[PDB]
Amino acid sequence: MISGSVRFLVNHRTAPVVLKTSTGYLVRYVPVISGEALAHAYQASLVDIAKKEGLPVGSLSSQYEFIKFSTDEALKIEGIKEPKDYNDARRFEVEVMLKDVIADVGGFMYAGGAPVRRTSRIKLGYMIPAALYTFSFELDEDLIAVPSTFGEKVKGEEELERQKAKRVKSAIKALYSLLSKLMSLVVTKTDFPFMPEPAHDDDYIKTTIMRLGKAKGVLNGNLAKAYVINNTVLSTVEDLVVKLEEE
Amino acid sequence: MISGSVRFLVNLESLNGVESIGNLTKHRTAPVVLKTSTGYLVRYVPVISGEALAHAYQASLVDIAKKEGLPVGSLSSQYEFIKFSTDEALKIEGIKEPKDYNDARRFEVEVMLKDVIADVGGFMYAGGAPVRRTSRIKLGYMIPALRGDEIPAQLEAQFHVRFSNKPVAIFNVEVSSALYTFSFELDEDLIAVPSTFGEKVKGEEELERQKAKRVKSAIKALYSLLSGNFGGKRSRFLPSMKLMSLVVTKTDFPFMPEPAHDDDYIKTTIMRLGKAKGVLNGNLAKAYVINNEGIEVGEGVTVLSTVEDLVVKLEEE
Amino acid sequence: MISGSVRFLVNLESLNGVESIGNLTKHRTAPVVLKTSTGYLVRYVPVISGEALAHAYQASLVDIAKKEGLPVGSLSSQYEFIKFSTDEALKIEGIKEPKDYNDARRFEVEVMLKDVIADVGGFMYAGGAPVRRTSRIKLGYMIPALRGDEIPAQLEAQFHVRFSNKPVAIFNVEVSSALYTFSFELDEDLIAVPSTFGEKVKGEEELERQKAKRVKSAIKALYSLLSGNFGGKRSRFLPSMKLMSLVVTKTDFPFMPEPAHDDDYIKTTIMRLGKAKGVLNGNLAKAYVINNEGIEVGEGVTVLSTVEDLVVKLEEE
Amino acid sequence: MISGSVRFLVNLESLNGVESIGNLTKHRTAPVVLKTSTGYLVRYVPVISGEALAHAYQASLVDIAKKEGLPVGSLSSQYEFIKFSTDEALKIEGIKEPKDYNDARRFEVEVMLKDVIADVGGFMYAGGAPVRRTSRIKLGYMIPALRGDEIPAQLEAQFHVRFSNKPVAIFNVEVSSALYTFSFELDEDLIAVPSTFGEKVKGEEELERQKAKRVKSAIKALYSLLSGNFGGKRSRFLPSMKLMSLVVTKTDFPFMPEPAHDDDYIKTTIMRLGKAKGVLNGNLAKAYVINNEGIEVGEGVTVLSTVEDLVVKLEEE
Amino acid sequence: MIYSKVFLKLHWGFSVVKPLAKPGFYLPPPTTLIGALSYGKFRGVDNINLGNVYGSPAYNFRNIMATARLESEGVYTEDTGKVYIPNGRLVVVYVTDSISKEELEKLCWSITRIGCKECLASVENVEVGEAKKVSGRVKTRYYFRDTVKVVGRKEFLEYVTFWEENGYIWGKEGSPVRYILPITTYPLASKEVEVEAKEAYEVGGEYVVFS
RNA sequence: AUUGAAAGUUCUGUUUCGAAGAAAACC
DNA sequence: TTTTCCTCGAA
Repeated sequence: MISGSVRFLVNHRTAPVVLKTSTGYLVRYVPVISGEALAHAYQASLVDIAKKEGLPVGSLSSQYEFIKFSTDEALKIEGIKEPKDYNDARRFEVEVMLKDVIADVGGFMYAGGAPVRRTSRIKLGYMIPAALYTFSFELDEDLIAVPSTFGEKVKGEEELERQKAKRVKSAIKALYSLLSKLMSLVVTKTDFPFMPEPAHDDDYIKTTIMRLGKAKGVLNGNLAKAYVINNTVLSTVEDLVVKLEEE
Repeated sequence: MISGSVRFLVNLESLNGVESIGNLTKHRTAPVVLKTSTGYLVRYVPVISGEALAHAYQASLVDIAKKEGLPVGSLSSQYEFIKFSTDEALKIEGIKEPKDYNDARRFEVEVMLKDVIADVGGFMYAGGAPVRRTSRIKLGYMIPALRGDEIPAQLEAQFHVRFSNKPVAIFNVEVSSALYTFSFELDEDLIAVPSTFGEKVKGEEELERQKAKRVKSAIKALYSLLSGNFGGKRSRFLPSMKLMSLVVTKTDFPFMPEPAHDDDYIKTTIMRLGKAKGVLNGNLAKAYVINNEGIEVGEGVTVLSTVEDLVVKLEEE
Repeated sequence: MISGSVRFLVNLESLNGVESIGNLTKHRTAPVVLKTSTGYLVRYVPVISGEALAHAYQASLVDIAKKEGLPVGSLSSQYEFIKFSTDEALKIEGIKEPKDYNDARRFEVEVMLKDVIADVGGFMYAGGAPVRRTSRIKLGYMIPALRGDEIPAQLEAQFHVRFSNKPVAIFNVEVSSALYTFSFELDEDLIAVPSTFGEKVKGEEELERQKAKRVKSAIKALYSLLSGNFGGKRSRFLPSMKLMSLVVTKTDFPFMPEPAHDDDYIKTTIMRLGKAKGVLNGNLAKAYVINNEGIEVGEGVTVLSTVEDLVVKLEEE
Repeated sequence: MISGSVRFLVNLESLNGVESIGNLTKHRTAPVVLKTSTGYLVRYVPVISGEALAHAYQASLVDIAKKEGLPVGSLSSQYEFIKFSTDEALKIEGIKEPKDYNDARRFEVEVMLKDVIADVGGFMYAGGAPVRRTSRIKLGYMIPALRGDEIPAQLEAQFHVRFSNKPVAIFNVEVSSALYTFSFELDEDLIAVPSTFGEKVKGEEELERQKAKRVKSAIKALYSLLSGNFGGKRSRFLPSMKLMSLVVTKTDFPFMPEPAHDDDYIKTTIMRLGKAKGVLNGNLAKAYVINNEGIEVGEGVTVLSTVEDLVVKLEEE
Repeated sequence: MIYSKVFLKLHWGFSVVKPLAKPGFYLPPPTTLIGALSYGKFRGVDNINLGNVYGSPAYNFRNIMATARLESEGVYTEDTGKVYIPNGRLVVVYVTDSISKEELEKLCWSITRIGCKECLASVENVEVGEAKKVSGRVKTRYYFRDTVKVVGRKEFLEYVTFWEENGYIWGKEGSPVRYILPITTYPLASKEVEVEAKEAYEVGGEYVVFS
């Protein structure tokens, strides 16, 4: 798992927020950035990297249209038969999982006689100013290139096992687009569920670092690493990406 | 018993949904009765139900139970908590139906040895000899704090578009912000103990051996709820959760702390605990408090800093 | 006798239900007549029945009675209050049926010596020589306060789903919010005293010895009702209760306070008590008031802070 | 004499059951005709009988008489108001039966000395030489107000279940809510006075001595009725009561106020009282009115606040 | 011969059960009316010596003519028969010559119950005057005897059985006399009937028929 | 003081146990 | 705005 908190400085949609002051609480209307305007950039960067490194890319997703496999017309264009029953569903997923990388890392849904679902392996949220915009991101790399539907083994899983390493490497590499004036950045790599503190407070890196060890001790974990960037301490996001790839 | 009250702050949120209208996804809303200076009023405010929390708790319990070697049922190994309500689950898991009332006890014990979830979370089977087992963890809705005259909550709708190169694509999602509060209760004294009344049946010694492990796992499971891992639409609507105030009480007698509505609900529950220990002839009463907002607390009460510390402390005792 | 009136504020609750229609669980509702400036109107509002409160009180009484060493019946040891209505309960407990009217007294004493529940809560046996014993605690429905022109209550339905991986699962639950009020009465001067008329029967001296302990336990049992431990569906629909105003009167003569409908039901009942002590030639009258909402109370009346204080003060006198 | 008209408001009520059908208890109801522009309708509306009120009044009189030292009969010490009506009751009490008509007065006095209830409540003895005596208090049916174009009275049925662990237990109860009105008469001038022509017999001096206390007790017994201590099923279905309007007139000649049906029945009874006092050569005639529903009163009337003040003023005169 | 009209506002109704399963009467018999009148004079006594038997304090008043009729709509119910007519109105006519106007008016303004104890009844107003004896064709509303000949259509006739004064003594049954009422059975009401009475008394625009 | 006079259809009982509207999308 | 379900049991 890779869980991170990012603070930004940048110098129209509005949303309501509940804000805390000494007198109590208030309701305010503040400009925001939607949670799907960030997923598109990440998925586009993933497409570019996967094509550059020889990984399979879907026919429709080769163009920057992420309809994926929602409609039967998309099924006809891509050229994959629709699922027949619940038992066949797993097979279908493998096929969908063996042609398009985006349908694996980012998840997908097909609705019809035998709907098939696969939740995203990357989870994002809205961007709210602390303007000092801040947000957080979460990824579970332990499930990339792993079938999620429950069923018997199907032919072709050997190719998935072979390509798992490159798929995970590409998914890790793809975060460079989202991470790219950065002010404060915290990244945590664990083997147990964990959520870093948001960037609402000036002193949050210390709090999450302190909580990391206690969480590892209480959850019977075996790996927990943290990385901090302020403008272990690094200088550029490229070094952080290289370290994440190496470790 | 371990009881507690928790106060949360969540922004730009949609964790619970309801049936959609047109191209609009609706956030759950409910009516609440509030007291102002002018009298009593009725309002409609967004809420979050109490069955998402139970689902998250049971999922974390399944994960921990499989991690530490405790048995886990077949269907509940998948995150599908039908438990043992229908006959299809019984056929899949491989447990015979109860014959009479006298056999009922046996059935429960058998079930009680195959899945921890059917033990901690309780279950129900309906038929010739219905068998019931109330959940050992009790949860409630997530309501915004009814403090003052103005509710600190808001709800709106947002507009989203799918992009395509051959138009022939538009939807709306409801988003809320609130100061959520909720209380919980878990009686660890009855975990891994049969609730049906009858005669002793072979297989309860193994039940007694695992009691410490089951209690430890059940206590460890609460980290998920106290940390904020529940709900849906977390892929693109990840909430910005935060903890503000928390009170946990460990007692040997029935007790319930004050709901986190009023700004002073820690002092009141501490005083009520001090008096209730005497009036009910108790022999144990401990309080743990987490305060991150700066409200009045009291005296003679342990003060912590995080949730892992509370989990460790509850495990130790 | 000890009488009282209590006001509660409850949100997002379903404590009493009724027969379901389709996939919908219905909350209990009842008609009320309310006086408005335009005249008189009839309305339908959610209510909570008055028997669940009796069940909660009797369960707490069973717990305390077993804790402090008082005898408890066999069937009432489990929380099944059939008492002694049917012949099967008598066969299980081990008591012979009364033969004639004259033996009736004896029967009661025997039943009165095995179960505190059959004493405090009253019972009935129907047969050749029927035996009746009125309950020593009296309760009624929980109704929203009929104050002003608009009833401060609301009821709605919510939509819930069960999850599966192989669709082949949807239900609806009614949830209410209200400002509930109810009053109670308990005559401790008749606890552990036979009610059927006849001649003295061996076994009444032991009854006289335990009178103080029985009265102590009966007064202690009110803590559950006054704290809010009753109702159903508490596992996932745990309500958010709160106490606003409460008045309790201890007298030696029959008396009943004003129902908690109008904003001024404390001053009126205190004045009524002051006059009623004189009119009926009484010799004792005490009042205890808990006021959290800030309404007019009066003068020369004790002001408390919690419920445990009231329980201790009731025990002392 | 003292006469009165009273208007009550009651919610979630069942004080008068009737023959149950199956597992359902039905309320007592009566037919009325409501006139409309289209035509007429026959509605069925809840009522409360007048015998229950008499039983409550007699029980309260028994309590007060035994508390102040007045003689109370052996059977009437228990709440079995058979009175000295049959030979068995006389044998139990120990009074010789009357021999002929001439001794009848004698017998009455003896009865009138042994029991207070037999005097105020009245008795009848059937036998060879019947002796009769009319009650000194008269009470009418409790029927809601047929005022305006609507009948503010509603009646529903509710569902209750007994819970058990070995199913093999369901009942229904009707609950009503209405705006009740009733009127009553009490002739205190004839209390402790024999009701048969004849020469004075020994023992009337004791009656003359006890007359003041007997009248005082009879007046005091009205407080229970006017406070709401009548009916049945009070243990679990304790009703909620409130007083809206009351007019009680103390006169020296026969008179009764207007029924509390019209919204203006205070003015009319004042006018009728004036005319009757003028035409019958009366010397004292006073009116006491308790007003809570804001109706027109008039001039020439004493305005009270509660029922205790009314009882005190009745005692003084 | 003088007469007095009285208007009564009944509280909840009235009920007089039949002699010798306890059905009631649609309208109160004259004996109840005479007793309600006698209440004003003999209050406080329940037994008197008539000379040979203790009959009732109302035996003396047994030569006063009295009739009554409805003015609203009520319902008869068997749930001991009862007549529910709350807040209704009743009109009673007292025709006599044995007492002066003062006695009749004083006794008439002193009526409190008709039937049994619970049947309270207020008095609204009375009117005292003189009546004229007639024998021609008349139109009447009050109930009369059976022997009165009727010329109209037999469409609103009810038949009842009442008793004479001989029923004022305990342990004895009043003599049976059939009466005819112009009443609609359901809902209860009264309608006018034209008759050719041999002897009727005009009492102010309503020809009361007696024989 | 009226077919009237005297009368409690009253006591005893939880509607309870359990279940994510979740997955995909650029203004 | 598309797919799926849309209460079981024992009184």
